Order: sequence, then C-alpha cells, then structure tokens
Amino acid sequence: AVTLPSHSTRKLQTRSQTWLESREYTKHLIRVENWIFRNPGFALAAAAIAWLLGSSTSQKVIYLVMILLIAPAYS
Amino acid sequence: AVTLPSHSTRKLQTRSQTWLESREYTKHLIRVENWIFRNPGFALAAAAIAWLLGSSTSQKVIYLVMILLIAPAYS
Amino acid sequence: AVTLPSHSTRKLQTRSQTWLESREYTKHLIRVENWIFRNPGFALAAAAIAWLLGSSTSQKVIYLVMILLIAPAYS
Amino acid sequence: EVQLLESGGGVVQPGGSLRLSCTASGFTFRNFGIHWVRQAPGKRLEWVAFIRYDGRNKYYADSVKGRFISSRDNSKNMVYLDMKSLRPEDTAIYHCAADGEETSPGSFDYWGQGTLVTVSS
Amino acid sequence: DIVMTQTPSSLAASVGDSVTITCRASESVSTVLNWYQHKPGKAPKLLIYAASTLPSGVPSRFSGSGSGTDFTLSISSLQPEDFAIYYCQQSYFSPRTFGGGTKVEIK
Amino acid sequence: IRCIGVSNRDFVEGMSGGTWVDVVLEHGGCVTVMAQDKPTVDIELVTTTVSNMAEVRSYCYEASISDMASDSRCPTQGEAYLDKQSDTQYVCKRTLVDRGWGNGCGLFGKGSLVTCAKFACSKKMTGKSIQPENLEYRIMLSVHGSQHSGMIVNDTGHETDENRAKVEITPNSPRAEATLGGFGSLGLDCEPRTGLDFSDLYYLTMNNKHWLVHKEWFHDIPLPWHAGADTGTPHWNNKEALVEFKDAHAKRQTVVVLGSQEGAVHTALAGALEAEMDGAKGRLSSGHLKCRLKMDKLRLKGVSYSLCTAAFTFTKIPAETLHGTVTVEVQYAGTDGPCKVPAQMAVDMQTLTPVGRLITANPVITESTENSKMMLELDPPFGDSYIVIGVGEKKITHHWHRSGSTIGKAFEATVRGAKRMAVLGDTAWDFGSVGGALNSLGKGIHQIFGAAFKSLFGGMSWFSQILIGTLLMWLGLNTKNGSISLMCLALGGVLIFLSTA
Amino acid sequence: IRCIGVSNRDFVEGMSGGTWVDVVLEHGGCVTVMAQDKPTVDIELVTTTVSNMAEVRSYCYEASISDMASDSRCPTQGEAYLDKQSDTQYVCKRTLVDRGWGNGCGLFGKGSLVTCAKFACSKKMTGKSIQPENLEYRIMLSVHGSQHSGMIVNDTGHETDENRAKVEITPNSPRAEATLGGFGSLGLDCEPRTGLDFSDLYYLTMNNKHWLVHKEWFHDIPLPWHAGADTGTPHWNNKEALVEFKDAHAKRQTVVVLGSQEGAVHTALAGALEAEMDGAKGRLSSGHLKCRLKMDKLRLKGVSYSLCTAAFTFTKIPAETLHGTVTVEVQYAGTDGPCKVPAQMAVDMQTLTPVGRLITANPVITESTENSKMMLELDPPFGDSYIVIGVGEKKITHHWHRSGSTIGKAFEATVRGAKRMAVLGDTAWDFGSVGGALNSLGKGIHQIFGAAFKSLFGGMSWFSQILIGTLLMWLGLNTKNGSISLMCLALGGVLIFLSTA
Amino acid sequence: IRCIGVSNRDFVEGMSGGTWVDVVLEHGGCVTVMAQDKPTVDIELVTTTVSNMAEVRSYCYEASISDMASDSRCPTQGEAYLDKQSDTQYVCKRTLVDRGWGNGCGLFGKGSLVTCAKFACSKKMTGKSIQPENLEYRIMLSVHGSQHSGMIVNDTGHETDENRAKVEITPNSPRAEATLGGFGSLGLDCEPRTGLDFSDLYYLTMNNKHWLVHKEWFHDIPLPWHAGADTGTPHWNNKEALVEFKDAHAKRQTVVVLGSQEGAVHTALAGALEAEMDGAKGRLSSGHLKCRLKMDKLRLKGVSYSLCTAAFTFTKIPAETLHGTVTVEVQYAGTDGPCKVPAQMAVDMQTLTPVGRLITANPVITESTENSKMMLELDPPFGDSYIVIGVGEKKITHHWHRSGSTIGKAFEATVRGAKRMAVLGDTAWDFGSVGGALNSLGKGIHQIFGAAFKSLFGGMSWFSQILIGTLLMWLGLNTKNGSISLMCLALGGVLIFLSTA
Repeated sequence: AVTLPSHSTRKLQTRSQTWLESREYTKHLIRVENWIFRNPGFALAAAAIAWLLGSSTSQKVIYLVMILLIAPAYS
Repeated sequence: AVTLPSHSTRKLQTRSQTWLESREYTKHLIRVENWIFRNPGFALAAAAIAWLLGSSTSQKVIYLVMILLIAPAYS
Repeated sequence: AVTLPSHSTRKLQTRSQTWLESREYTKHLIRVENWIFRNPGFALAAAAIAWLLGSSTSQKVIYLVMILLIAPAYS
Repeated sequence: EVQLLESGGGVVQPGGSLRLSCTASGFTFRNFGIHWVRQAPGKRLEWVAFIRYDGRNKYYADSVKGRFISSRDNSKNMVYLDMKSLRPEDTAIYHCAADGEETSPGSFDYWGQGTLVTVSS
Repeated sequence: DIVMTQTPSSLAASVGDSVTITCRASESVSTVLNWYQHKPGKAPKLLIYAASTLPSGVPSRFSGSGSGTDFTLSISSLQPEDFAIYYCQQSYFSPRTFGGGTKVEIK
Repeated sequence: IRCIGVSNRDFVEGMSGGTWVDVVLEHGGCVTVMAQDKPTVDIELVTTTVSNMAEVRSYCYEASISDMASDSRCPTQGEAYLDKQSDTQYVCKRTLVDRGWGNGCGLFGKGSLVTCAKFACSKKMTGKSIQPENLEYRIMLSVHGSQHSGMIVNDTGHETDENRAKVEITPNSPRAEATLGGFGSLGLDCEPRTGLDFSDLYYLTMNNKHWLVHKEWFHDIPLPWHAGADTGTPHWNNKEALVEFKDAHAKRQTVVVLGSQEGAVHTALAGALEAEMDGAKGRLSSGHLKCRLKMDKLRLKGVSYSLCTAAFTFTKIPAETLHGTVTVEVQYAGTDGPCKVPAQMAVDMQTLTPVGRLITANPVITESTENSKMMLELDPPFGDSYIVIGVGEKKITHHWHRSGSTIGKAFEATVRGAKRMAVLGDTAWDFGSVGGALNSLGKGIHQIFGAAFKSLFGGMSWFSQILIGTLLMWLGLNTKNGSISLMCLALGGVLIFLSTA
Repeated sequence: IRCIGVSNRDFVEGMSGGTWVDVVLEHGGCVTVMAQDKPTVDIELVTTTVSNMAEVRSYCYEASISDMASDSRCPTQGEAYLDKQSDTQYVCKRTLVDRGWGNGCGLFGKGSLVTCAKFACSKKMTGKSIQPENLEYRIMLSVHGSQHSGMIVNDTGHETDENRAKVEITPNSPRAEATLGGFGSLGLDCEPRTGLDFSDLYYLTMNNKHWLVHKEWFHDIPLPWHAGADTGTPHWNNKEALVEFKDAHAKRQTVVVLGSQEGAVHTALAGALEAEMDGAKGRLSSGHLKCRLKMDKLRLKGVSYSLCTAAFTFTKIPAETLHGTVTVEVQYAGTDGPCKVPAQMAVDMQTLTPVGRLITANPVITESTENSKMMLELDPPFGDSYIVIGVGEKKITHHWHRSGSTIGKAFEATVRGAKRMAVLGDTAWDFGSVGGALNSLGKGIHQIFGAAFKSLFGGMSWFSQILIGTLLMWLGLNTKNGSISLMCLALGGVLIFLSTA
Repeated sequence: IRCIGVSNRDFVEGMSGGTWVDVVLEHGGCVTVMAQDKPTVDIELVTTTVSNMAEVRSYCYEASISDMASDSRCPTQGEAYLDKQSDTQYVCKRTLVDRGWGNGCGLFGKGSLVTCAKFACSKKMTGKSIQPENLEYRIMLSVHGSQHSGMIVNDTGHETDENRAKVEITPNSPRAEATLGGFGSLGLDCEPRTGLDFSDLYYLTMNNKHWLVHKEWFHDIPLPWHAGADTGTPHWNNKEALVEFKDAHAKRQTVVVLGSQEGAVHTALAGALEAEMDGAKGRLSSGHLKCRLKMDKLRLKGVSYSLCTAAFTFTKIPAETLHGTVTVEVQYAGTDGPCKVPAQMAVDMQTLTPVGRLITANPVITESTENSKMMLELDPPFGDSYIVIGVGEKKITHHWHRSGSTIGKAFEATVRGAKRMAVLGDTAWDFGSVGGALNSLGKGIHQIFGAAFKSLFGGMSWFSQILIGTLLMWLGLNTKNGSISLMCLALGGVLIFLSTA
C-alpha cells in the first residue's frame, strides 16, 4: 500500500549484516538533500520560523535543523 | 530504489482528483501513530528532552511535537 | 592529470641520493622567486592585508610571509 | 519464426581450422545477442562462446579460450566462429543459439539446428 | 562449472499422463534456471524461463516451479508431441551448464 | 443543456459594452454564460489531446540478474579483473574480503574481490515529454433553447445540428469561432499556452497506465535508466540502485536483485494526475484554459416569433438542480411551427409579475409536428414562487419552493470563489469584465503573492501544510510585534488550500 | 585451524579452577580458547537450522483486478445493491455521485453508486513462524596441532578424523560433548533459548528469498492477507489497501489496482536479516549462542612424546594474521613417527629464552612417513623476535617483527570489547570466568540499563540515533544541573551503537 | 680491505663479554669492526635483490584518442545515445549545448550532446609489489691482513679465497655464518624484516627505468589504470583524467587528449629511490639492515708465527684515509714463508713505544716467494708519529703527521652520529653493546618520539621543514610559558633532518 513501516525501527542487531545496510547511511540524507535542493525557498521560510521561534541563538539553529528535517519527509 | 521521491511535493492542483487523495490524509498519520504505539518509551524520552530544551511553557511542547514528528520518519 | 601527489611528502629516509635531490633544494624557492618577479604589485596587497591582521609588529610580518607563500602555489 | 541457419561444419583434421557461418533471420538481428552451444555425444549439452550486440565483446568457455575467435556481421546478417587448432575432444554439434535479451532474461532462447563438426584421425 | 543432476533419464508413460521431472541443483541457483524441449534432428525450443514463467506459443500444460536446491518441470497431459528429450539448465552461475537429458519414451 | 449535471457550473454575466467576458474552463467544471439579449450558451472543456510526444529517460523497475561470476586475489596481488567488468551490460563492484590459508592465499588480510552480473530489465517504464505547442484542446459549446433533455450529453452528431458545436484550440490556432448557424457565431479566442503549467509535465507510461508527473519528480527518481532516444538492448545508465551486493566470503559474494519496484513508484505518485492513451496521442482530462468569449455574433434565434397558443402539457417532472435552478421540460401539444414558449415566474398568479431570471433566454419551439419536447431552465427567487408556462387558458403551473436565502447564496458563491482561487490562483481573477481594480490590479498583487508563496513554501504536502498552519497559528496568537497578521496571512493562505478537497 | 581467517577471533583463558570458561558464539566470529595445560580448540558457530516451521498471515503483493461491475440509484432510491457485493472474493465501495437528467434520474443530487471487483492475487508472500524449541545449532570444534593448512576449512570428513568434530545444540539437548578421541572430550553445555531473541522473529518468505523479520514489523504491514492455516483460493482479509477507487461519474467509477508491491516491501526491510531455505528447514547464518565450555576432559595428545631430531624444512612462507599471531607451517623431513615439534620464540638466539606464548599448545607430528606437514600458531612479543623450530643443528629461523605496542593492543581489545557489547549487550559480560564483580554484578547493572534503554529508545534507526546523539550532546554541554553526565551517558550509549558498522 | 674508500666507514668495538656487537649496514656505508684479540673484518652491504614480484595497478601515461563520434538531441528529446557509449573501451561525456533553428531543432534551449572516443594507451607504467619475505640481502665480508690493495674491490673469486666471503640474508634464513676457513667463522644473524620499511614500497617500472615509490604516492596518482592481474587489451578504470572535452557547438564537441604524462610523473617522483632490473628480480642499492655480529669464532690466523727478519721495502706511497687511518702497503723481500709483520707506531724511534692502535690486527704474510705485498691499516695519534715496520736493521720509517685534535674527532663522531640518527632514527641506537641505559632505554624513548613525530609531521618536504623550523624558532624565542624548550625540541628535531644532505 502506502504506509509500509520500515524495519529499521527494529533492526536485528547482530554480527552479520542486515538486508539493506549498504544503502542505509545515505538513505534519509539523499532525500533531505534532494528536497532542500529542489525547494530552496523553504530554507528561507524555515530560517524565518526558526529565528522568530527560538529564544537564544543556540535554539534557533536547532529549530532550523528540525524544520528542515520535518519538511522533506513531511514527518 | 530505496529513496523514491514522493510526488506529493509537487501536487498537480486541479479539479479532478489526483492519483492517491483518499489514501493521503492518513498516509503520514499512520506512520506517526503506529510508531508511537509501538515505541511508547520514546514519548518519555522526548518529554525529558523537551523539558531540557524548551525555555517557555509553550516552547517545550513545540520541541516535544517536533521530536515526536521527526523520529517516526527518521528524517 | 592536472594535479599529482608530490612524492617529496613521503621521501625515503635513507643513505642514498633520491631521484631529484639535485633539484629539490631550489625548486619550491625558484617557483616563489619567479612568481614574485612576475607580478611584483602583489607585495603591496600582501603587506596591506598583513598590516590589518595580528597587530604586534611580529605577527604582521609572519602573516605577510604566509600570504606571500600561499599565493604562488595556491595551496 | 526464427530461421537460425548454420553452415561451415564438416570433417576436420586435428590442429586444423574451421569457420562456422551462422545466418539469422526472422527478427531484428542488431538488438539481440547470440551464443554458441554444443552437444557432445555421450555427454550433456555445453556452452562454448558468446557475443554481445556491439560486435566486439566476445566471451568463451575455459576449454576454448585462446582457441576460438567468434565475430558477427550486422550488415550481411552473419555470425562467424573462426575455430583454429582443434582437438579430438571437440566433436559435437555446434548449435547457434540466440540469447534472450530483455525479453526472456537469463535464458538461451530459440536455437539453431547446428552443423555436424567431427574431428578424428 | 556446476552440475545439474536430475531424475533417472528413462521413463515410459502413456499419452495423456501427469509427469513431474525434478532437477536437482548443486548449489543455490535461486530461480534463474531453464528447461528445453529437444527432439533428435531438431533444434530445441525454450520451455520455461526464470524457473516459473513461460513464453508465448507453447501450451500452458508445461508448469515449472521450485528453486534453491531443487527445481521441477510439470506437464498436465502428455500429448504425443511431448515424447522428447528434457533437461534443465541454470543461468545463475557462469559458465551456463545444462542438465543430463531425460528421454520420454512411449509405453 | 450540457451544463446541467456537473455540480460545478459557474454563471457569468455583465456585458454592457465590449461583449468580451472571459472565463477559465476546468475539466470537471462546465460554465454557463448569461447575456443582455443574447442566448445563454454552455461551454465545457471535454478533453485535452496531447499529441506527438517525444521520449525522455525511460526508467526500469523489473530487474533480472543472471549470468554472474566472481574473481579474487590474494591480499597483495592488487584487485581482481574480469571480462564481465569490461562491458556496461554487466554491473560490478569491488570489495575487500578477508582471506587466508583456508582460502589458499599467502598472507592474511584484505584480499580484494570483484563480482559481476548481467543486468536484464524486463518491464520498463517510459517517460514521454510534452511540448506546449502541440496541445489540442476540445471545447464543446451548447446553446440553451429548442432541445429536450435527451440531447444534454448526446454528442453523436453536431455537424448537422446547430444547438451544440465543438471547437479545437491548438496553439497554432487560438482563433476558432463556432458557427451556430441561426444563433450567430460565438467568437472565442482562448490561450492554450498557460494551461496546466506545461513543459514541466512529463507523461509517464508504465504497465499501460499513464500519468502526468512533474519534471522534477521524474528526474529525481533513483532507478536504472537510459536516454529515450533508443531501441532494443539499451544501456542502463545507473544499475547500482536495483542490485544489492551482500558480501559472502570465499571468493564469491552474492548478488541479490531488488524486485519489481512497481508498487513503490505507484505509491510515490501521490500527487500526479491520470491520463489515457489514444494510440499516438495522449488524451487526458484535467487542467484549465483561460479563454475569452466574444459574443459579438450571438443573436436570439426566435425573437421574431409569435407566442404558443395551445396546451403545453408537462413531462418528466421538473426538479431543482443543486444551485437553485429549475429545469422544466415541457412538450407542446399543438402545431404552431417555429414558435416561442411564453414562460415566466410568478410569486402570485393574480398578477403574474416575473421576478426570477429566466436562464434559457428566449425559449423557443423549433418543431412543427404534434408533440415537441423542449427543456427550459429557470431561476426562482428565495421563497415560494409558481412556474407559469402558457399564455392564457390551459397554462400550466408547478408551484416551487426554492430553499435558502440570499445570505446563503452569497456565502456559497464566496466559498466557491475561494475554491476556484485555491485551485487556480493567478488565473482566478480572469473570470469577469475588463477590470480596473478587480481584474487587473488584483491579478497583479495575487501574481506577486503567488510567486512569492509558491517559491517560498512550494513543496509541501496535504499534511505538512496542516502542520505548518498549526505552527503559524500558534505564532499568530503569541507575538507582540507587527507580524501577527503576517503569520495569520500565511495561516489563511495555507488552510484555505487545505479546506478544499 | 578453523579460526585463522575470520578477522573476529577472540581469545579466552583464565581457568585455574573450575575449567568452565563461558563464551558467546556469533556466526561471523570464531572463538579460540587457551588453557593452562590443555589443547587450544577453535570453536565456531556455523549454521542455525530453524526446523519444522508453521505459518502465520501470508500477505499478498501482486493484485490483479478483473471481472468488475457497477450499479447505481437515483438520489432518493437508497444505495445500490450488487450480486458481487455478497461474496468476499470481491471488493466493493459505495460512493455518492452527482446525477441528473443527463444520467436518466428524477432529481438532482447525491445519487449513490456501488462498484465491485474480483480480487485475484498472483504472487503472495508467506510469513512462517519460528518456535524457540526447534532451533538446531551447529557448532564445529577444531583442535590445534597435528594438521596442515589444507585442513582449515576442510569439512569433508570429521567422523573418521578427530582433530575436528561437530556438535548439535537443540533445546531438547544442550548436553552435547564432542569426543575428540585422544584429545579427550570437550564438555559443552550451551543455552539455545537465549539466541537471537526468538519467538519475535517471523520467517518471511517471498519470491523464493527469505528473511527474519521482527514480529512487530510483520504484523504492522498494511497489505491484503489471510491466515496461514489455508489452502487454495484464500479469503483476503483486507483488500482495501491494494485497490484504489477513482470516482468517474455516469454510474460506473474506475477501479484501478496498485501494482506489485515487491520493491516497496523490499525497501521496507531495512533491518532484517537474510536466510536460506533447505527444503523443510530454514538454515540461517546469524545470531549468537551463550555456550559454556567445560574443559574437564581436554588432555594434550602428545605430551609423552620425544622431540623431533631432523630437518624441519619450512614451507608455505609464514605470515602475520591480523591480530599479531603467526601461523608457521613446517614439514618434518624425517621418520620419527608420532613425535613432537620443539618450537618456541626467541628475542635472541644466543640464549633462546622463550618470551611469546605459543598458541598451538604442544604441537606434535602425527605422521610417520617421509614428509609430514604441520601448522603452528605463535604469538610473538611487540618488537623483533626470531621463530625457532628444531632442537639443535638444522634448526630453522624466520625472523619476525610484530608491529604495534602493548598500548595499541589494549586499545584494540577495548574497542572490540565495546563492539561486542554494542552487538550483544546483556550477554557481553558472559565471556569469562566465574565472576564476583565483573561477570555477575556487571551483568546485573547492564541488564537493568539495557532494559531501561531498549524500552526507552528501542525503535530508532541508524540516522535518528545520530540526530538524538547530537541533541543530547548539545544538552550535555549547556546545563547547570546534575544531568550533564546523564545526557552524556545517553550520548555514549547511542554513539557507540553508531560507531560500529 | 673493502672498507677503505667509502668515506662512511664506522668503527665498532667493545666486546669484553658476549662478543655480539650489533651493527646496521647501509648501502653507501661500509662498517669496520674492532675486537680484543680477533681479526678486524670489514662488512659491507652490497645489493638487495628484491625477487619474485607481483603486479598492482599499472597506470597509463601515453593516451591516443581515435575513432570518435558524436550524437545530439533537440532540447526536449532527452539526452543522446550512442553505440560507443555501451563499451568501456570508449570514454564518453554528456554536455548541454545551445541549439536552435540553425542546428535544425524545434525549440531553443539546452540540447544535450554526447561524444565518444576510443581510449588507446601506448606506453603504460607498471607498479609491481614487494613482499617483505622474498628480500635477498647480500653482505660481503672482508678480513684485514694478508692481502694487497689489488684485492680491495676485487670481487672475482671468493669461494677459493678465504679473506673475503659473502653471505645472503633471506627472511627464511637470517642464520648465515661465513666460513673464513683459518680465520674461523663470523657468526652473523641479521634481521631482514625491518629493512627500508617494506610492504609500503611499490616497485614502479616505466620506460625501462625503475623506482621504489611509497604505496601512498602510488595509490594517490590520478591517471588511467587497470588492475595488474591482466593481459592484453586492458580495461582502463578511470579515463577521465587523460581526456579533456572542449565543448564546440553544432552537435559535435572536440575531444582533445592530454599528451604523454612522462615528465609530470618524473618530476612528481621527488623523493623516490632508483633501482635496476636483473630480469625477474629487481636489484636495488639502498636501505639498511640491523644485523648482529657474533664473533664467537673469529681467531687470529698467524698468531703462532715468527717475526719477519728481512727487508720490508715500501711500495705504493702510504696515504691518509679521510678519518685519520693510514693504509701502509709493504712488500716483504725475503722467503720466510707464512710469517708475521712486526708493525707498530712510534712517537719517537729512540724508545719505540707503540701509541696508536693498529687496525689491521696481527698483520701477516701468507706468501713464501721472493716478493709478497701486504696492506696494513694504522691509526696514528694526533700530532707527529713515525710508522715503524721491521724488527731491527733494515726497518723502514715513514714519518706521519695526523692532522686535527681529539676535540675535533669527538665533534666529527658527534655529527656523524647525528647524521646516522637523522637517517635511521629508531635503529640508530642499535650500533653497540648490550645496553642498559643507552641501547635499550634510549631506543624506547626514541621509538616513542619517532612515532609521535613521524605521525605528527610525517609528510613535509625539504623546504616546508625549513619553513616550519623557522616558525618554531620564532615561537621558541617569544613565549613566556614552559613550551619554549618544547618548540626548540621541534626546532632541533627538524633542522637536524635539514642539515644532512
């Protein structure tokens, strides 16, 4: 269907390799890189929401990272 | 073949119904709610994290819902 | 084949003349001397950037030396 | 259907040469692949050679490597197998079997009748 | 290099029987394997490709299945045009090696 | 007629000069016009025949790995080499495998290992391109008047008939006026360039189903592909995405293949449209077309007719039509020839003062035999009003009660204007008159905000838009700066896109 | 022998009482033991034969919709009915469709519409169950001593031979000691219940490939399924996930089917293991087994032997082995029968004082012919040391230089202990002696923290763990409370799980 | 003898127990030993025969591009395809080229363009590998005594002769003692593993010249290459580095090839050594070898001889030898047979008290004919001293004046010890006795600092070391912290590496 759960929630940690462990490190990162690379105005919009939301400068960057993480996968 | 881009990024907004609209309202909500239902200790983890992140009273709930939306998608 | 790794980084510490030890003494200096003699006008800008940095009369000369050395071979 | 014809086979003295001509018809010859398989009598079926559609990539078996030169003609619709310096262990029926490329994957598709190649004393 | 052993090569059945010949593999070939219908004095045709499926032209009485260690060819009703030489053949491991050849004799 | 059961019919009017009311024509939504003294025609975009398409990168999804090999070396002999490494019909990968005396080597360490595998793709998908210049729109007109309800969706035969006539809109000819011979000729100059934002919309074909994917989504697919300018035995440009190399030791690792990616690219198509294939041309049903109707040659047909002076028996029980219009169908039981039906509305039949507007302007009878059916369309006022048809004795009457109020009508027109704005955006202001402050300046400011919105957010789903609307809602109630109404503008500008289906 | 090219060999020792050193045996990692005066055997878990499996919910992924119909009603006649609504071999959905005179109705409104479609699934996947009680482990032992390097991975024939012997560990018999007849008998009582956390690990079979999915992931799949207790023509319990109903009007809507979900469930398997099928039994290669080795009957074979008094020519060029061990293979050019090799190490050959430990304890020659190969294994000290073999004249010497230092050895043993802890967790402390403060109390506190961790986080990926580690890193530098080292404990407890492959 | 004209001769001594003085033997530097009552032999490493080499990645430098083609498409037809894209004997690159009506297209935009070119490499370089285990050192010994100066470098014939004898040091046999039959037998156990840091030193062969490149420099070359396990028509793994694609329009861009990269890889070899090829074995001349000399069987030959009682005429004019030693050659004009030369030094010939050490210990005459030449080697004191040879009447005298002082000798020995430390480092402390505080603890601290230096700086040139020495010199004069002498330690540790040639 549409909402198949990823098995990487419950990865069988053992000595041998799992099924898709080669393409797991750059699995989410390719999608975030593509979604930011093809929607560059959301970088500005999320920067604005982070800078209006955070109190310190060390929390605005966390808000910026978390919104530019949420919006590729749409949670 | 692993990180197929979703076409819901660029939705062709028109009068006719798109390819998957009826199964789009609960496409993301199932991936969130099922992962919260099957990992309920992460609610405690994200609560104890957001209590340490959030400055104001209505800041930490934004931190909590942001963490509880990132981690079911890992992205 | 634009750049090549210099073997002089990993020269063989032994009691024999290596393959270019007649030329390794005045190669990296002859390149700097030729490049400074080509455009001598860069020395004024190198002293001007050096005068704006450090400000100790003995750190300005050393940033002059470093800037004058990273300019012929662009590092 | 697939008129895979074969020619060139006959009697061969050991150490001699042979050029096996295989003429294909009934499809588009350029966009398919072509093999060469043999039937040693008394034993099973084997595989001796393989050519890609480009006309330069040539594969063989272990017994005939460095012994068989196999080419193809796109224009005159021919497959050539310049066997040179044979041995009496190579007496078989060299079928000209067409590969299943992108239609029947991983399979010798339709075969040719094969010529009779015998080498003895 | 691998070998494709099978059922004893002599069988004599009547017209319209349900014969199932098995092909035993040497190693894990994993559903890339073929069968052939060969008659003497005749070029063989492909019968089952990819261990499960069929091309056009041939009748659907031929049914092939199985993988891993053993494969099988199953015909529902033996037509008199089926009394031929059958052998399995892998395509996973190179060089591509055939079976042994199984004769289907009249009873 | 032809705009009667669409549930999306818009009414346009307001030509007291120029007679060039301009409309946008979506596929699901027909459009009924209304004029001063010209017949109300019903225009409806039926198809969009994208013709003569090229090919772009045709991906693969059914990969069949066969004829594999392997080669290795001892931990100092360099890497391995293979004959099946030197053709691009085979995929290869080098990998360090631990070797020792048990694998017949001479040392112990990272011995290299190369394996190969022939890539055979079975069922591939093909993404065609769509030029903007070979679109072929098909607008079917339909006048109101002398035709019964059996000729509403009846399309078989309109060259002999006059009450409906179709026109094609190619970009080589947006000058196409239909000859409703007797009604005049509806001048019609559309604008087929600014359709569904074409030249970004590839035409994805797979498994003999068809789509309209965005060009962005089609180029961002990680699958094996080859350029479309091709024939048999293609050269797959990137095979690493459909093969997976599990590394088993002893100088041969296993090459497993990912299976058919059919369902994955099906559920990745969460926003594309669907289309059909008519052979060489891909006929689709979607989009819009900002046309413009010149009613310089729409004349009433039977305005020099007498009034019908006979029975007018009802037929087919008149019914409401989801916007308040009433489609009365009558049959005329006389022989008065090309005559004219004396229909009206009445709040009371002591005076018979017409109150509601008659949509079927100048409703005539074109037949001359005994029985002649004809279909009207009336718009009663809010409340109770009688439907009067016939001049004198043997007039007929069907009492009506149109439900609702004028406030409800204004609210429904507001919400459907907001829905049309939410679907089109820029071209929503192209629905009326010449404009000085509502169809030109409004299009300007909406064009600026639509560009600075669809480049700002531009890539969010149905659900992430709800999340960001809740976020700007919480920002829109707790701030002591001037950007309260700016965050609430981005609240409304998102949630109205969410309130629609 | 058999633990020589695995790159994961662990050495265990320390039996000065009890002689019950306990080990965990992963599949990729062999284990070499070391004793006071008993031969060093090399134990290695080879397979895990999950046998006699049941069936659970067998999903479908290849759905073929055929034989469809439709039925409707006017907007007041209630909903539609169909004969193909009253079997569960067909999927149905009711939907309101706008109808009017053009669709032959009597009013205008939401007319209902039912369509049906026969669900035919072609290629289904089957999820078998794994009982914990029919696991069948297979541990192969291999002693060190009188055997050349041709018998390292040589498994063909070990009932006639004695130097290697295999044992099975079923849960009905974890009492299996191997008879190395002449070496004694290695007592071995494993614990096959606490394997790879079984009874949560279904055995997913699709397309003749096999997996070990978690039970959670297998029950949380939204696909059509039926209970495994079945035969032909199954009853699919939830067909709504693989059919999609696009609603086209005029009393028949289109029933499209989502395609083959093969690649979607392939890329959804981002953490499962792979297995093979040996017919009725599913042989896999993964997991671990906390065994315990009783060396109460391991005696040295040739301890009553003389010393070899002949040539000892080298063969097969001795080489380092990735942990510092050196596998010298010599051939004895004499005829001294069942004799014993006088091997040692030496920092200088003026004194010949043995310094490094000899791993192949009491290395003997068991042959009596002219040439007799034998393979040693020595562990030199850090620096330069000679390898001395032979008693007097015609001794041999291969000078060695073992690279590294004791600090580097301690750091590598620390990082591999952290890797073994990161893979196993609870069973990491089961690698040594009886324990009073390091193998029982440490297992207690690690068991408590592992339960309160794997129930706390428990469901995060490789990448979300990096994100949460960066989050607790930023929390671990900016806080003025006592929970700095608690957030840094959750930093280390996550990032060490990330530093491993 | 054989250590007389090398300008790098080191003298070793100090065996009053053990008799195991240990030396390192560079190629350019011969080594002369000195004992209590044993003959001074002269040891000298001559060759290093690296034998039986494998192959690694063989690069290319002479690329010849021929048989090129091109293909393009209009700006919407996707990219181009070519038959010469589907073999890896051809290099290809796709590039967007602006096209329009002048190039026969249909739109104006980025039309794609593919070009291909067959890669034919003509002169390739081959990098062989060097195993550490098939090194084959060749040490030639030479005793001092009964041999004239015509037998100093005379190597033709030493199996019949005894005064010089050569030994091979393989890693399979570092137990090789030479039989100087009559002088005894010099026990000699070398250590051929720790040579010139092997297994990182590939053997680069190009244009029939040969090198010893580092493995790092050889793998970091950006050039076309293929794995060495190969034959004719190789598959070049990375051809993009030797072809350059200038993009000219009109559907064919130009494929220029970079020329012969011979001189570039020649001047990139700024620190490699040179070697020769002896066919299958690559004989080189460099490196060192930490051997260890056991003088347990070095006896003086003619210690039971009488004294020569005849003329002793001089010949060949005695001369100084660059370290202060004096190589007197005399001929004995008598017939006293196997007798012994009564040589000494004298500060005055009234007393004849020997003061300087005689290097040619127990210098004998082995001939019995009329004329018998023999070559001594004496070491006078600083100042004036006579050279006395002969017992009584007809003794000879050549007055000597050895220039310099003891302070100058100590300074020269210090600077050559610093030069030997700067060349070897770790193995510099392996030049003397058993060591308790100068050959073991010093090797420890120097090993620690050499590892933490050559991993710290480790990759700097001759000139960047001067720059960083000036930088740490300026840091070593302007700081008020304790790291003045630490920066000056890194001053000395660099500039002493620069003061040597």
